[PDB]
Amino acid sequence: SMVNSFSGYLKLTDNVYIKNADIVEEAKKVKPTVVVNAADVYLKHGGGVAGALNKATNNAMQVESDDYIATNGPLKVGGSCVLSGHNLAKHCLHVVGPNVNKGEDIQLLKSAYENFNQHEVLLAPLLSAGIFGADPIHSLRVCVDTVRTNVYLAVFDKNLYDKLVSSFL
Ligand SMILES: Nc1ncnc2c1ncn2[C@@H]1O[C@H](COP(=O)(O)OP(=O)(O)OC[C@H]2O[C@H](O)[C@H](O)[C@@H]2O)[C@@H](O)[C@H]1O
Repeated sequence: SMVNSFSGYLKLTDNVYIKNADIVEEAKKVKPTVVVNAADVYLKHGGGVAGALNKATNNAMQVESDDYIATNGPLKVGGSCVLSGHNLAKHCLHVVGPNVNKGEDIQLLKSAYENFNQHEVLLAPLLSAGIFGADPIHSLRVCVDTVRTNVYLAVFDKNLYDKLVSSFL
């Protein structure tokens, strides 16, 4: 059931682990079965996790995503799709957290994290915690209280990581 080479993760719960790391570098090191992208409904991979993952695939993720949207239309807020992980992972699970900065319901963050339960092991970011404007501690708490499968969270920002791991969740 895949034993992966995740290294240097702090344990949060039975099934959630966390590390101060760039998700791109973790994916290159581990080559997991599933890397999660913090996507938008249009799969336009501009910045943050999505832009960094896409750049590391030499834009192949974006080209594949454009074909996905042309065939299927936008994802739902809280929804997901499974696409290739290209050189980074077997699969990329593109998951859309709510864009709280655009008035989308923060409750949809739970629906977003539920997608993780369809996969035994994931390398993932904190959904909605960047430009989508959700409180990062809240995103972590929802993750812990929603995901039952094994999730390795990569937190790029050191100061944020230090705050998250010293917080009650
Ligand atoms: N390379 C990285 N590795 C790990 N964590 C990262 C990295 N880059 C950012 N983070 C953290 O990952 C967390 C999420 O930040 P975000 O990636 O903005 O995702 P969202 O769900 O809020 O916004 C999605 C939009 O952003 C994109 O443009 C998409 O195309 C969408 O339009 C934050 O804590 C970041 O510090």
